[PDB]
Amino acid sequence: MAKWVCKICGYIYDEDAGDPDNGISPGTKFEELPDDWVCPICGAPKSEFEKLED
Repeated sequence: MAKWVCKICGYIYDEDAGDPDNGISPGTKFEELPDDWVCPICGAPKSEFEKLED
């Protein structure tokens, strides 16, 4: 699945891994994350992520 980078800190949201410690099971697409989900490292909102693809 896709990877998304936080433009603030460099954390990678990997859809294959999810974010289970913050309530997100593996295989959750970025677009399916709750509107209130934030970067687990720096707290950046979803707006600050960019998908890693051309």
